[PDB]
Amino acid sequence: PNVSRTIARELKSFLLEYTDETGRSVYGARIRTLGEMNSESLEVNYRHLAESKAILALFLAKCPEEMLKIFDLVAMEATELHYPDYARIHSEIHVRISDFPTIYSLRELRESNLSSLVRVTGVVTRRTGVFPQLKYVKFNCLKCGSILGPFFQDSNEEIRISFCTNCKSKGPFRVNGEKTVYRNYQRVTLQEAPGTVPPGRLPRHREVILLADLVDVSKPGEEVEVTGIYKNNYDGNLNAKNGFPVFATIIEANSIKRREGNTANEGEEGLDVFSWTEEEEREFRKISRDRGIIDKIISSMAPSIYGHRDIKTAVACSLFGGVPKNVNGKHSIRGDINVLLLGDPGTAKSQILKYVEKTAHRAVFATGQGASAVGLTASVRKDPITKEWTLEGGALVLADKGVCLIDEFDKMNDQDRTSIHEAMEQQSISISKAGIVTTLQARCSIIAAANPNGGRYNSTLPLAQNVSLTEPILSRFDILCVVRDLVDEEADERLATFVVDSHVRSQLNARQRRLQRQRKKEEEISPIPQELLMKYIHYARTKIYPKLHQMDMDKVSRVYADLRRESISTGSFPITVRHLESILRIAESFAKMRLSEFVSSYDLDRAIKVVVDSFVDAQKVSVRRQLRRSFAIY
Amino acid sequence: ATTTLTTRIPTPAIYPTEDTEGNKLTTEYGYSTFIDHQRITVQEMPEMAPAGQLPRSIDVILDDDLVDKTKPGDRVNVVGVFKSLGAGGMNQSNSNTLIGFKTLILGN
Amino acid sequence: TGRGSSGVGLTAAVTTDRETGERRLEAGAMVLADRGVVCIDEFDKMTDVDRVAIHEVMEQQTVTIAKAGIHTTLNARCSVIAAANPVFGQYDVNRDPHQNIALPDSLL
Amino acid sequence: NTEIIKSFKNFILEFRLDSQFIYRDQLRNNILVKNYSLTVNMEHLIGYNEDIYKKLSDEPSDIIPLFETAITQVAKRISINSLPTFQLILNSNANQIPLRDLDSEHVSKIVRLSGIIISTSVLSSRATYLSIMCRNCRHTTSITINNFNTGNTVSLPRSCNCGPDPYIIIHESSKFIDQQFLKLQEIPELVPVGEMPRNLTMTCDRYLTNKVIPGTRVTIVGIYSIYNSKNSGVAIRTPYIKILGIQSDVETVTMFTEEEEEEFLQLSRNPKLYEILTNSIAPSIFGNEDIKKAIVCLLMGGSKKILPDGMRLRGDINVLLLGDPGTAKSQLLKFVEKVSPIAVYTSGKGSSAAGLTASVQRDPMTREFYLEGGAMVLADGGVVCIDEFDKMRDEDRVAIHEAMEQQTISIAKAGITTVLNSRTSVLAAANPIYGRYDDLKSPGDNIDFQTTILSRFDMIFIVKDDHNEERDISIANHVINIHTGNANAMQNQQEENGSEISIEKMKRYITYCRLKCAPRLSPQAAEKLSSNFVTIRKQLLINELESTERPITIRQLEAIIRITESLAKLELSPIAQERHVDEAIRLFQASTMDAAS
Amino acid sequence: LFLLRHSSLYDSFYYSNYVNAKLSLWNENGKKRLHKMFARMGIPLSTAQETWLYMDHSIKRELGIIFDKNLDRYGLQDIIRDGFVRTLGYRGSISASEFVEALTALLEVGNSAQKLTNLRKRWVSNFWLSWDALDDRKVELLNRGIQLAQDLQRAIFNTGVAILEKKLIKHLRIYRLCVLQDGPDLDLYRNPLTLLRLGNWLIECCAESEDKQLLPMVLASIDENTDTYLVAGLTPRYPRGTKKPILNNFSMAFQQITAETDAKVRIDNFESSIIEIRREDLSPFLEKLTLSGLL
Amino acid sequence: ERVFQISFFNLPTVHRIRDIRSEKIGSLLSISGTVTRTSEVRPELYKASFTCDMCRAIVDNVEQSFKYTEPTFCPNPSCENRAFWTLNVTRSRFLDWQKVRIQENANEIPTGSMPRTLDVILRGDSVERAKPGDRCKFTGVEIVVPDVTQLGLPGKTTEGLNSGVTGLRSLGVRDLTYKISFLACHVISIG
Ligand SMILES: Nc1ncnc2c1ncn2[C@@H]1O[C@H](COP(=O)(O)OP(=O)(O)OP(=O)(O)O)[C@@H](O)[C@H]1O
Ligand SMILES: Nc1ncnc2c1ncn2[C@@H]1O[C@H](COP(=O)(O)OP(=O)(O)OP(=O)(O)O)[C@@H](O)[C@H]1O
Repeated sequence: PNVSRTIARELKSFLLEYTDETGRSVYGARIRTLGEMNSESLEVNYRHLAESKAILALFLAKCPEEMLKIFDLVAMEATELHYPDYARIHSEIHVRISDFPTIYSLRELRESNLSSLVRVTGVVTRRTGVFPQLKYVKFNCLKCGSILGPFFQDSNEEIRISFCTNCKSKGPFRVNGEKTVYRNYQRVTLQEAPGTVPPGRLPRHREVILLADLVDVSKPGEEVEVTGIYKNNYDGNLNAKNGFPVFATIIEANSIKRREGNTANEGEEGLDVFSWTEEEEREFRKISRDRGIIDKIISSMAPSIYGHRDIKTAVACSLFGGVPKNVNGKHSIRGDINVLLLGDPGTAKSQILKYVEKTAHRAVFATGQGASAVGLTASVRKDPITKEWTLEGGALVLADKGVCLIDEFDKMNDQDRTSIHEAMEQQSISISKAGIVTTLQARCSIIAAANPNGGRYNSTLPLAQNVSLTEPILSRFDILCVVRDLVDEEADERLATFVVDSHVRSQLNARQRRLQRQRKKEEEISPIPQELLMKYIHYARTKIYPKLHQMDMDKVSRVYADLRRESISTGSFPITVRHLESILRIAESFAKMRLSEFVSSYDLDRAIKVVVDSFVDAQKVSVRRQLRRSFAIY
Repeated sequence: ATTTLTTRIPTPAIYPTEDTEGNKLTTEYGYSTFIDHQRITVQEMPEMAPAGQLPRSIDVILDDDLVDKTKPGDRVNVVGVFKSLGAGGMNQSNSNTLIGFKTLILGN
Repeated sequence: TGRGSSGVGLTAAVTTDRETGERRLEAGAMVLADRGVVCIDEFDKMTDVDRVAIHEVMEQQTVTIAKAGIHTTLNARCSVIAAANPVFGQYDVNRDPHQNIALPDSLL
Repeated sequence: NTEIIKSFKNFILEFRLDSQFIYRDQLRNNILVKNYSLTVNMEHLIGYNEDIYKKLSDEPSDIIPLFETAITQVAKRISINSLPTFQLILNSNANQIPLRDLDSEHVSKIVRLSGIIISTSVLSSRATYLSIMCRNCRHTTSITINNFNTGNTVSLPRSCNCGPDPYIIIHESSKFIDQQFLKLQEIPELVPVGEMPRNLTMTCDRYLTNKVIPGTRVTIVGIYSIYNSKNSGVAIRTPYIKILGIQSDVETVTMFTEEEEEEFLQLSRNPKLYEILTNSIAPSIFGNEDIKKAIVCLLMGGSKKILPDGMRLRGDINVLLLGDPGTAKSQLLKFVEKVSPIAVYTSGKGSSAAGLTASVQRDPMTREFYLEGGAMVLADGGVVCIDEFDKMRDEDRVAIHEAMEQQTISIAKAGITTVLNSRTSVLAAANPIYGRYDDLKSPGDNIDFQTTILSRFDMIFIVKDDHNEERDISIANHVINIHTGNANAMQNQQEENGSEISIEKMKRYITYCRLKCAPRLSPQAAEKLSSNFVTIRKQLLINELESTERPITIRQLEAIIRITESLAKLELSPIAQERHVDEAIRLFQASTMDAAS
Repeated sequence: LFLLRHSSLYDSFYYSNYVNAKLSLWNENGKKRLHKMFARMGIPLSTAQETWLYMDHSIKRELGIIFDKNLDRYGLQDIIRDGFVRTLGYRGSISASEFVEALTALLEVGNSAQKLTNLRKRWVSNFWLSWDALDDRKVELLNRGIQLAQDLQRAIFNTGVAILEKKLIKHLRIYRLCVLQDGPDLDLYRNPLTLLRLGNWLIECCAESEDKQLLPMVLASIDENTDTYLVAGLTPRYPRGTKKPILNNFSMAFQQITAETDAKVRIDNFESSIIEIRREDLSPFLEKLTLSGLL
Repeated sequence: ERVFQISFFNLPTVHRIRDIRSEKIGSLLSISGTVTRTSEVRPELYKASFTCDMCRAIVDNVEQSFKYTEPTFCPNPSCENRAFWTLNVTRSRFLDWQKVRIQENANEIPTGSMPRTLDVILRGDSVERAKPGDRCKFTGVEIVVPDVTQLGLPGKTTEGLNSGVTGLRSLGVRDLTYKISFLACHVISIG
């Protein structure tokens, strides 16, 4: 009709005129910034999702898509006054929708659900590639005009007719070849991810038809969730079952987000919002020019563990990392830093590895049994009947910056350890079993939580007597962080009084008021909480690259080599050309957190006084003499 | 497609009945003549083909005079005419990415 | 070359449908061996499934097979030439001269 | 329209820079030796050719061959009939959007790709000039089908006054072009997040086919048009590239220009090649002089004798590197990969050693068993590189026993039994039983049971760990200069331009020097090595009586003669001498002693 | 924005930020702000031989109809210029703006007291291959300097951004002093023609308002033995408003310090704006300069 | 907005699956058994408003039977009938179902004699209530089902020997066979 023309006018002001949370113009910020990258996306803010939903929910479920087509043409004129001339540049925008209040999954889809907004999860299984789609059908008569305008074709329905508005004969509509733009089209079939499911049963299948600017966002194997509509278009021809009055479902998606974790939130961490422009970026500078930050940050990472310092420092260093630095026509340089935790059965080593999995951006958690040598890296899944022997990755090629686990699968130790110690040595490893000879790229990070046979001091005898590993696979790491406690009165209460208070930690204003309660409960000592702390990590890994000096580096060459001599003349396991490459690397990880690109003097001694003590303390009874050595190094 | 040279109008027929009369047609098979038909693929002599590829192959249609002469594993040397056959591009419509020119050797 | 896939003396019922309605027991490796010689290597570096095949073709001149088709006794006059290596280096003199490869004495 | 034709026949007979009259001066040179092809050059072609491409961008798929009809009409001017049509080859270079922007603004525009070609299909034929018969009315015509929208640009009509579709394809007066469907693969370095690479397809014309082997870097320029195969939702089609010209890098079949070999002969007379390469091969390797010399002789090789009898010798050498972790046996191996003409890198875990050499599978068409895959057949003429020779016991040893020492495999799987050629050269780098204990015990315990692989390789290095207090500090002084500061990248660029050799110069002269000269050693050396061996065996013979067993047998004695033939390929002298051969044993006499201690 | 007709609207992105280094930044806002005016068109591989050669005349017009509405509002008039051009009939259009740029860089690269002789024999020799650049006979050596030039700026900007972020510029009282004690790639600072350009980039980082102390800098660098230290001075600059007579004050002071003690000071280099110093003399150099106010 | 169904339950007599031939057509017979291999949830139609776009396609036609892809009865004006149809998604209510196989119980199997089975369609709110793996009872209406051989790509035993009599309908000469199947209305699981 015509009253929707006013509806577009009425919502447009209802969008841009208001910004929640003390102004600072939020909705005006999303638009101009995703103009500056030219990437065709918009959002819906959560606190005024629902107030933009309340007078529009009855105009959501009644019509979800034609409301969107008239929702789109106002966003052109929204930005057109702001940025002109988005016409010669791709001439096209379409909106997206943020998180929605709905829990349900694939098991619950009724006839009442269709032609409406739906949200559902799953795992992406085997997919196809990218094709072009016609999307603008210029129809062609034979006798009369062979140009009928670039049409508005549907989804997979093959819209055509016999004769209209030219004649009434059986001259079929054909094609010609000019000025028909093409979008792309990528059909991912979906399996239900076997997480929240009443177990012991089968998966179920659906179909997802993506759209133009949503191509190849996901990968074959992670878990995702979609925010699509529920269109049920088919003629009524089916051939695995007989013909019947039956219809098949097709979920046309509208947006996509990634693997989510710790599903307990109420008003945040449901979207990777990740826009740091006026208030956030001004703030992130003044949090970076302070004189105690790297002393404050590593104390602020693990919120709920009162342990010793160095393990937090190394696990701070691991997810920060250095540089996969380039080189000329010569050998490349490892840009990864890999740590190893040795512990006792009963300290908190199994939790810091758990906690870093949430705080990282992407991860995987292959632990314990079942870690097959083909299963971690790439494998070759066989073909169906008219198909070809293709290449399907496993763990590592997904996890670019993540976590594995090798503690002590004693039987399956000799199976896969010949596949992970060539992931670091021959860094970026891939293989050619019975197929193609390619090589993928995987600059992955390894942590591990190995376990000595019994107690932590199973001997005064050295580490080759203690662990069951041999030397070379052990020598790929940087440091063997080891734990210890026998008997201490004051140290035990410093854990014991600490741990019991953690168990004591068991509507628009109220949604805000619960948040301040959620903010105060983390702020007993206020150690810079996780609402902002993870958010600057992701651009501390993708925006800053450090560089070095020369005049301060050569002062540690004798500090290396004279410590190389005492460790070679007296050694359990030796340092080599390997360790010194980690010496300069974990130095510049620290200065990467000053956000500053340089390397100082204040850090190299800090980086040295992490490594040397954490090497020497694992030796023997004869450690009290070596502590008389290291203060000369300091 | 056996006269080896002239592309005549084919006869898409197996056997006719009822010539222009009211007589039930009879056929004398002793005075009807026959011939045989055998295809064989030939690999490459895998010593003089230089090391950049697997062996390739083509095929050859011969006649009765030298059948059963070719045991698999013989250094053979044939000579014949080079010949294409088959309709490429019209016998189906839209014909996209389908060769319709089979290499054949009708030789001796 | 003694690469010991199943096919050293058999067919494995490979027919390829032979133009829609013809099934052929395609000759693997004995139509070439007839009144000739063969040679194969690496006896102990083989699986079990070839060793059962070399049992039959030595006690009997013929193989006979019915895989998904026809029982057929086709004849073969073969003569193998062997090449294997001892296992434990230079251990022939300090131990028994027999069992020095310990492959089954069905062939020895 | 037409007349464009008059804008180009009046354009290529006079375009020149200052008094060289180039395009007639090469077309004349190209009609003579039969190639029938062109290229285009620079800017004004671009300068007004965009002013033609502003009327060619609308359809650069039908009026690209409207160039093609023109140059035949200038061709007959240089003749005075047997005249074929021509083809085009292009050139353009600004950058390389690898595989990202591929549906929006890139249908039928000129694209440039960088890829690694992996798979060739067998040839085929499509026609370009036909003759057509009406059936019962006997019309005769001829249609030419030049450029494409894959098949069916135009069809055959119904009008001859005879019946419907009366048209047939004779084969008496016909020409043919060949296509490929070779497959292209993304260069595996440009888009890393977590993804797997994808692949496209392309065809070509005959006077640019068979110009690529699988396993090379390549660049390519062409169109992004779309076909539609009817062997999946709405009427969707597929992508493919129509290529035009491969202005590749080198082949990496020995034809090239002459100024390349001029400097090579000017370098080869300066007799400092043997010592200057060891500094200039690996600009990132502290010393290691005994190992470094083994690599340059491995890359070039010896010869091959098909001497007037039946048998043959094997002209190749194969080295090993076993030692402690942290002695750069790994990262040295990536360094030989880029410098080789043909190299693969399958260095890990064997990768199903039965499926290393051959694979057969069922087929989508005709359900057949043919040969497809292999790691060796791809890698002929060059060098492979593998590792981990401790924890592979399954099939890795039973797959290389035949693949080495005679280099003549034949697969006896369900289809064929064919002896395909092989002239490969292997390389490996394993670990002993955690290194130190094999250098602190009886000298056994290297391979778990068998030494029979160890007799099949000749050259073996056994590195170790010293503690010399002056050589480490230099190394600790070395690697900080190469890590950060990149000052030796400014230093080695300063000793490059008069003294050293970069990477792109080493590759090009190795394929030249191997494929030209053919050495032979002098009979004066025959007394030299014979007197050498009898005490070498005796030095072994005095060791066995002391109850010391293990391994030396006679393959090494016929391996030293390939080693002394190797530097004769380096100097490109058709003989071999005594200061030649005394330095050669000086490499191997050094590796005889470590076979004992 | 230079060398456009020869090439690289890509590496214009650096020296567009040079022009925004003339405005109020060196990296921060521009690496957002450039992305309104630039990546509007993705910059191709084949037709970019035609689009930023030919139909950038649709876009030079478009900047011509962008900056006319950036004229009464922005008013930054360092971009539109009259200039001059020439052509050769064919072989592209080459103006004289970019042409002087190739001649500078090609003069630079293109190659006791025992090192200075083998350093002085270089600069005469590489001079010589620039003098014959004025024929048509040099074509495939003409582009050699061109591809040399668009890395040298990428080389020189690589360290200019370093010495900013080090924050070692100190306004003591009169001037600002900076001593590049050590960084990477020190070799490209022996030949003095690069140094005035480094100052030419460095005089424009301080070309903001600065409504007091319009005094240029004095830098310092060393590559070779005995601390040669080819120290130099610059000129102050005007933001297109010379009314005051500002030539130089340093050469008057350069006569003074050279007249004092002759304790290994040298003026053997030709231009008076460059001298040498010893390492233990640069610190009593400035103490003689912070009191001798001769402006 | 109102759509109903009729749910009987608790007839006295409970049979087994081997007792269903002659009198059991159109009857009501409670049946026990155990269930295996469910399937998914798709929608059905039972009524449409599709019509041809000849003049006006707003004819709510009838007879959504087992071959219901042709609404061709009583067009609106004097127009062209059975010329088209447009099954809109906007006006015809649907109902959701799943197809399951059952199997005979373990305390009745005489010998190991390849225990036979049959299939059953459940169509109301009965959807996703038969959890696979329990001794279950059912409603009871028995039903036959054909295949009409629609416009799709296709059109040992002497099956359809009955169907050779079923030739010569007004549409094309073929053989329409049959198979006994089951329609339910109401589930229970005592056990
Ligand atoms: N210092 C500590 N602070 C808080 N909680 C702790 C501490 N040490 C242990 N715990 C608690 O003890 C529980 C037992 O897990 P624990 O970390 O001991 O496993 P683990 O011994 O590390 O396992 P694994 O040996 O497999 O790594 C944890 O859930 C953790 O909450
Ligand atoms: N002799 C050497 N000269 C220069 N660099 C060396 C040398 N030996 C080792 N390196 C350096 O070691 C660095 C990392 O190599 P890496 O530690 O992976 O060796 P590795 O693979 O552990 O040795 P191995 O193969 O014996 O296990 C490389 O950057 C390389 O430059």
